[PDB]
Amino acid sequence: GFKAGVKDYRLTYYTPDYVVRDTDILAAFRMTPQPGVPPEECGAAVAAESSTGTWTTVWTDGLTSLDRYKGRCYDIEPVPGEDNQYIAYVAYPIDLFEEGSVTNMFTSIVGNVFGFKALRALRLEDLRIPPAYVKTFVGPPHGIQVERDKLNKYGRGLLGCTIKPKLGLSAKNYGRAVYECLRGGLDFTKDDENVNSQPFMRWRDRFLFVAEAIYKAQAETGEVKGHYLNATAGTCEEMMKRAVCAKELGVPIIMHDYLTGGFTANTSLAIYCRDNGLLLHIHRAMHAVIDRQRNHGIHFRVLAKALRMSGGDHLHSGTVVGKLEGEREVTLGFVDLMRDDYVEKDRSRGIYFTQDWCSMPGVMPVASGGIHVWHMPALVEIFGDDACLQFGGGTLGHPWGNAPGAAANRVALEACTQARNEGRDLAREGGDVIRSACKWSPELAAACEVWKEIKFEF
Amino acid sequence: AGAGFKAGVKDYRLTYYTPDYVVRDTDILAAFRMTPQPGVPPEECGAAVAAESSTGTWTTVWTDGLTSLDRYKGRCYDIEPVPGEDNQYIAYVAYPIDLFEEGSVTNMFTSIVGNVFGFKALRALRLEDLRIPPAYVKTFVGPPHGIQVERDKLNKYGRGLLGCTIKPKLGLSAKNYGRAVYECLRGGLDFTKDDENVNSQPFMRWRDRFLFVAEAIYKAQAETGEVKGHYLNATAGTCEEMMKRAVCAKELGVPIIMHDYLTGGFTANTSLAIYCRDNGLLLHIHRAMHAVIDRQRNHGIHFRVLAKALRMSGGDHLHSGTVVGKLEGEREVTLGFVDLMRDDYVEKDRSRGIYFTQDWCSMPGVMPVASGGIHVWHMPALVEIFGDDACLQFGGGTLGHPWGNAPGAAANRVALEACTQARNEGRDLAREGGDVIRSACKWSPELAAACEVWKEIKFEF
Amino acid sequence: IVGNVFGFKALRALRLEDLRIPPAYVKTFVGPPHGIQVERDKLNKYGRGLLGCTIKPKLGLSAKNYGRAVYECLRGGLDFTKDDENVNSQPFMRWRDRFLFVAEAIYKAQAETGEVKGHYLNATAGTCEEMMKRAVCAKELGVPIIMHDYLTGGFTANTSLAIYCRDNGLLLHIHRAMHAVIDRQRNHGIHFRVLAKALRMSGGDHLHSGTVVGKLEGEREVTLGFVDLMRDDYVEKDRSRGIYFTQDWCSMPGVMPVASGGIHVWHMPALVEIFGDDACLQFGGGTLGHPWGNAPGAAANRVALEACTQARNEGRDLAREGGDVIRSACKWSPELAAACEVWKEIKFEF
Amino acid sequence: GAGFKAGVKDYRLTYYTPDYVVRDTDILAAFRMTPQPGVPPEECGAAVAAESSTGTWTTVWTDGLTSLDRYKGRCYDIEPVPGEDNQYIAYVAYPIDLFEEGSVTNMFTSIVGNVFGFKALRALRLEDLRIPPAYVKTFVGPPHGIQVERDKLNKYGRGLLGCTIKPKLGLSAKNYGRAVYECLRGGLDFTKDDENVNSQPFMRWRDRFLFVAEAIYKAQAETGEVKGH
Amino acid sequence: MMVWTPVNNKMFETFSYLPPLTDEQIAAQVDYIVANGWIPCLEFAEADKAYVSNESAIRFGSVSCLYYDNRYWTMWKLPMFGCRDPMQVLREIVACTKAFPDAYVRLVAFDNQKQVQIMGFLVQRPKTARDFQPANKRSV
Amino acid sequence: MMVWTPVNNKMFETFSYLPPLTDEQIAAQVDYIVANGWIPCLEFAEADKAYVSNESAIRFGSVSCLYYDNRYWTMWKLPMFGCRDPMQVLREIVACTKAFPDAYVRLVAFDNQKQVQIMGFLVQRPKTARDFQPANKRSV
Ligand SMILES: O=C(O)[C@@](O)(COP(=O)(O)O)[C@H](O)[C@H](O)COP(=O)(O)O
Ligand SMILES: O=C(O)[C@@](O)(COP(=O)(O)O)[C@H](O)[C@H](O)COP(=O)(O)O
Ligand SMILES: O=C(O)[C@@](O)(COP(=O)(O)O)[C@H](O)[C@H](O)COP(=O)(O)O
Ligand SMILES: [Mg+2]
Ligand SMILES: [Mg+2]
Ligand SMILES: [Mg+2]
Ligand SMILES: [Mg+2]
Repeated sequence: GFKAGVKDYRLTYYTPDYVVRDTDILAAFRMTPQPGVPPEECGAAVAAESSTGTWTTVWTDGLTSLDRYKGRCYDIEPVPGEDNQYIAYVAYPIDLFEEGSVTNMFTSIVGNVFGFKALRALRLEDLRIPPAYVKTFVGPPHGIQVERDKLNKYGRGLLGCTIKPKLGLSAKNYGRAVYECLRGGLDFTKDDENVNSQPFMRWRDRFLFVAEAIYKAQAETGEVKGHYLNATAGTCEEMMKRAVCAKELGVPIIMHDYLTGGFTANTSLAIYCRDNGLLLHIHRAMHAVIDRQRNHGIHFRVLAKALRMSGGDHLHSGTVVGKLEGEREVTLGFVDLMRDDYVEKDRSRGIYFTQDWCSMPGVMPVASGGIHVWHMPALVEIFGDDACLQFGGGTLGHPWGNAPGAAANRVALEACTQARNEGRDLAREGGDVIRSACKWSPELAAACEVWKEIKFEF
Repeated sequence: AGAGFKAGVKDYRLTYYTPDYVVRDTDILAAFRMTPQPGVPPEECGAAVAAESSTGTWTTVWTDGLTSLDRYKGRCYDIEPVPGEDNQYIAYVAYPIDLFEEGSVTNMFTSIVGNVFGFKALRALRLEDLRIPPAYVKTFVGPPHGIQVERDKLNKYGRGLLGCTIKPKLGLSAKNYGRAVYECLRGGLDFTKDDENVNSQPFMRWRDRFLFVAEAIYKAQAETGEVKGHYLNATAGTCEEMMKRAVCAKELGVPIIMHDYLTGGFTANTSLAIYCRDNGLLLHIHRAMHAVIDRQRNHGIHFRVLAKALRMSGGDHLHSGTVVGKLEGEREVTLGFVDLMRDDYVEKDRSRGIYFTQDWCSMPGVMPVASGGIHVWHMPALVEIFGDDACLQFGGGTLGHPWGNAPGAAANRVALEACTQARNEGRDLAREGGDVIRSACKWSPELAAACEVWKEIKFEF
Repeated sequence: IVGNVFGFKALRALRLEDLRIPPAYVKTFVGPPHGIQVERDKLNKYGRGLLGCTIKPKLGLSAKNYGRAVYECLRGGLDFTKDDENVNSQPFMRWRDRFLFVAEAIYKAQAETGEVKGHYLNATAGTCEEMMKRAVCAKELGVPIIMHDYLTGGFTANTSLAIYCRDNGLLLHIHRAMHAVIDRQRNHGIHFRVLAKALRMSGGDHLHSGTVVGKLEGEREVTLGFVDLMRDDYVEKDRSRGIYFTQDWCSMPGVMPVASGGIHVWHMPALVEIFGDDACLQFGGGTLGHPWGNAPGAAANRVALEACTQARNEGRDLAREGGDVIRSACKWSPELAAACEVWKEIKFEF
Repeated sequence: GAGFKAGVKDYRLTYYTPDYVVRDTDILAAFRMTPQPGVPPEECGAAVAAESSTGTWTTVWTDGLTSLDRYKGRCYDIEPVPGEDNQYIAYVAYPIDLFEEGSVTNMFTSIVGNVFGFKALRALRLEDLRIPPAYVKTFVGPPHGIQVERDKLNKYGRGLLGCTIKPKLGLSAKNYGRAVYECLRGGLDFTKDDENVNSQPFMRWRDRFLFVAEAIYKAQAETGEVKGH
Repeated sequence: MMVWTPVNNKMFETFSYLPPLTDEQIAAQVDYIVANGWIPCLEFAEADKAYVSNESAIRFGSVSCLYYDNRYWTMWKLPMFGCRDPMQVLREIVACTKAFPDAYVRLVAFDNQKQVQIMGFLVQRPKTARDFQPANKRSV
Repeated sequence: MMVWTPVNNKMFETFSYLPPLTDEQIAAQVDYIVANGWIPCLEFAEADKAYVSNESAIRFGSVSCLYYDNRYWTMWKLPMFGCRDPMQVLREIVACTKAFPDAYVRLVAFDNQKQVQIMGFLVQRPKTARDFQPANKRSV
């Protein structure tokens, strides 16, 4: 029967004896209750208010089968070295979610719960996306293999470069800088994440000149070249206009800021990229607002799984060693989550669930941000061949210009690949490989000279 | 003699810290709550933020000379220490208008909150406020309708509006959904709504819902003789889907749809607002996922920023929090950002978290929506906080009523109408609050059954 | 014809006074979407001038208030109300909001009076796409009539709109905003009769003709001339009226002159005398300025016009017995009396 | 006080405000005014400001429903003209709210719409407008602009040279193209249709476009310089 | 458990869910109106044109979103601008109900700053009206 | 400050920015190939069909994104499946260069799990080739 009034969430939404089903979506929350709110009740509030429940008892419950549809808190670990912090485990039935919609999944799982008075802080650490939900997504337009096949590039990392200054350059100069970087041996150049269309440089003007640079560098080097033209925009109609123009120009690759753009715009663009054979570079602008702190937010591995589903060929992974934060073990873990078909549970890496991507193509990690030639071996060691490494300042900051800057980085990367291949251990003989190469290459030598002292440790 | 290209790293503070800078009327201003790493001078940390959110990278690039860094650079122009805080500062950055794409919230966020939050050189960063100058404001279409036009379209004046999220969140069939909707609406609620996560699912496909809800809206409206609405959700995985659903809503003649602007995203959202402007649909904005960003004091973006953002992107309603309900919301800050949402001109007021005078230059106001764990007892507090221009929502507080939805609705409508009369009569709601409610329970059987069930229920910790 | 020559160093001033548009050129134009006869047939209105009214203040009113004012004017007995020429889409009132509320006002007033009602919704806009967007909405709403500022909008946009109106059966009211910049001075510019021939060719169902007696300039003889040029099929050369050429319109429909701006009930007989039945007379201030509000204001003007028409028909000479006809009617109609009282002293002579 | 008072009054009462501090967002107009004899400059200036903004000739009741203060055009300064008996420069300030974003058409409609035809003045001339940044930002503005143009054309460090084909009217498409090719290959950057060359019986537009296109490309191949028409 | 009735329980916006206003509760609202500087106004409609309907939408395409007939009522004289006299408003309510004894009549107030109607409640229901319920018979 | 030359400085993907591979550096790569279980294979192309171009895009509409001619080279024999003998691979390189002295020839290796070419570098440039630069004359 229907009994009006408030009662405890734990009565209905805490079910520690529940056997998870192969099709359930599973969330791992890092819960921090208010003093005097029992862990079980907090976990059940989260399970409730991200699924079927509200604050007082509703009669309409009887019309449906709450058993079928309810979110279920089904396990609680306490956190070692922590007084008031738990890992709550929630299972959500598959029926709860719109097929193919990341936006819907996030709306349920992170929609309201983070704001509850009954808790101090919440953090989503991982999701288990089951195969039967993964199959409902178009996913990445291409994926690493296909991208490599399209570009005709194998057996090494790819090299990119953000044009600098971020804002301020005219279209003409933008293309000029692009041509010089590309012809020196970089595979890619990119619009800076916030380069969209502005008074100093309108997008279509940039797209034209960039196309021209790409073609000049390609004819000159005889290697396939690309520049990630930014499709990020105010409205979907503008985003699409820009993608279409990129297509019309024959250029191989565009980029999008999936978080400031949004999942709905992003999925739209991924689908357009699938349908027209465009490579899609994803920039994670704004992630650190959400994923930086340990106590509260969503961890990046979840934002990465989410992007894999929505759709992207590249996703920025962080550098570990460069100017932006990124701890090593956790990074190696979410890179595996980005790239691999099957990733076994491994708590030492922050991986709370076995994730089976059931053949969804992998996304290529992009390591970018305050990295220069000295970092090369460390980067090649962390990421392997299937990564893109980007040098913005690292290229346009070289004393002899872009072409030399590019050459430098290309040589540094090739040297480390040869060394790795020849058997040399890159984690140890790192510095040695670089040094040998500087004594050999004038352009590399000028680069090593200028950034020798520069490190990012705190 | 000169200023040429010098390769290599230098400090950011040399170029990006300019405490002698006079801010221009057209600059976008940001107020960051910076928390540097130990041994990183505040001046350097602030200049880093200004740099890497505008024109600068980590080493010196030669291309700078091709352009005028003076004209385009972001500028940290002031630093306040935070009282009662060892290592916490407010850094003020000014960004030239040229840095930004006209009409694009997405672009503004990409510059200002794109990368900086993830810097090794800082422990935490929180964006507390932005000053959106008139000249940037005027580039946005902004809200489809705004408070005045909404009230005119709906023909509703002189009181708050009453809404209600159908429950359970998920699990109800389309036919049952409309059933509940009809019963809530006939009892005296103005609006009902899809739950933010009610989109299209195996248990209920969106077009089925839209059809049955339309029928509920029209039955209730013919029965009560008052204009009725139900925010059908257009949040979707793709823009094309999102549009399909908006179009269907229009095609049904229903007055109002809703979008989850942060989970859907700003690009998708601005698109929808433009569609709503073009077709006369009211757009209700749900702020699903805001708390992931705005909950903590040390890190993130404060909601008042996410609210200015939604006002620019476009919305007719935005969820503002309850203060007294189940989800966090401090009173003074809430009064502040509600002013930011509603008013044309809001003077700086630090007691309220408003770091900047915001002149909205005639951009319509967004209606605050207070929802989540509120019931009849909260009514006077709510009317006292928000005034007439708000919309109050009772999900549980309606479908949780012992007599069902129509009685539930009736209760809440009486509760609100009583406080409004009292307020108008001169009675001070902050004090005589409980009295007004009590008078009305002994008067209305439905309200009474409601008061009885949620009398003990409060949210304090 | 007026492209470069006006700027020649070799002359001090130039003025285009008239053009002779030959039939073989005239036949290449779609011309007015409907014309006087068809308009009258569509509206079902015969045997008197039409009565219009610009909502005031020009700018500043909300959509809801705009519709409110419109309903009150229309139900009092005015045939038409209109957006002010500069009412387009602005922060205080967005166009679609206005169109919807005005549509509602039009339909309420129509059901209440049992007479066909209209409001010239303004389609003037920044770009053709916007102009069209607005026309389409008006059509979609079933409203009978829209307006365009042909000179500030421009001929190219205007002809586009006229063709749209022809294709969808919308009446097109043309406002001549900006004409005085071009046609005011005697020594230099283009005379209005030329700008009127032009509009007739580009397309319009109504064109503002001036009042002669109201707040804006307009000499009587010249006005009678260009009104003939607007309405008639064949107009013989007549230099006394500034008509330099015999103009044969070869069946191109006629444009209805609209007399508007600073006129009130005392002007009624002069107006009926100048224009005859085939004109539209407009009272902005003359309606919203009435002491009892819009409905009474409207009623006043409607009575004033109906009285003069009856008088004219009964044989009375309006040029002489003018003041008499009005006076008889004030002593008869309370609403008209209140109107006559307020604007009795008000004249425009310099 | 301040209720509805039917009847005509002076414009100066509401629309002449010489103590007004212009806002950074107001559009400002500078009119060269020439009032009819015996019409005070202050009243003629306010008439212009009124009838280009919110005001009509008699008082309307609907004013009360809105805030005239917020919306009204204001005459806020009058200079007399040196060497002129009956000529003044009137300064009008319009609030930004008066104007449609992005619409030059709407701007001219307000500012120069009706006032030039007032009986109460002999002559009027608009000499200047102050377009405030917050209004300017609502326009798409020029498609490219000088810098971008130069960059597109790859032409730097000198004036550009154009040429209007002649005779204005009368030339066939094929002759048009011929003349175009000869002018471009000589070293002119641009040639052009005469302003009144559109599409006529002697030369239909699509014909011209095709031949001109050919002339452009021949001249461009021959000279190695970028060419336009 | 009481049941809220569907027949014929037609409401009238603000305050129609409370008990009908006493001549003094009406006067209290008028004090609040004049207290705040707002413009008072009276509107009226006959028995038909009182409720929201959509018979003009027969002339429409797909553009009938937020279009309803009978939003607009008929204005009683003019709104009372700067008329700061509570007495005189109550007198106009009387003059109006007297001239239209069979009409619906409502009092409304405009704020001219926000430019919006700021309050509005019913003052006279016609006597013939059979489509409303007294405050106690709304649930059986 | 040295300038990187645009004439004729054509490259060749992986390792072409290093100094040309010694017979033993080549052998070291082949060890890496066999050590990892990857499938080795040889591809070749004549002087024209060696570089990426787009002369078949004359037949296309707006669909020439990520389409370039001469990605495909001609397979030498077949890929050497389960052939775990580094000696035999080097012999095949010799067999192939001998059969096509004027061709570009490259060694490639396939991973069959990921189903992708997992490495690739050039082993023979034709003698007539005038469009490359020795490692020291790339910058002047
Ligand atoms: O704007 C920048 O800083 C970059 O262009 C790097 O420039 P530099 O190479 O010159 O440092 C990238 O956007 C950041 O890497 C973003 O960080 P992340 O990849 O972590 O999202
Ligand atoms: O899902 C919910 O909980 C609600 O439907 C309220 O339901 P109840 O009224 O039954 O509690 C709303 O979405 C919340 O108000 C969101 O919070 P906020 O407004 O702060 O964004
Ligand atoms: O803006 C105005 O002044 C009017 O609305 C008249 O208002 P009132 O009736 O209140 O005077 C008209 O646009 C003028 O008639 C234009 O002049 P013309 O017809 O010469 O082009
Ligand atoms: Mg960047
Ligand atoms: Mg909800
Ligand atoms: Mg006008
Ligand atoms: Mg010419």
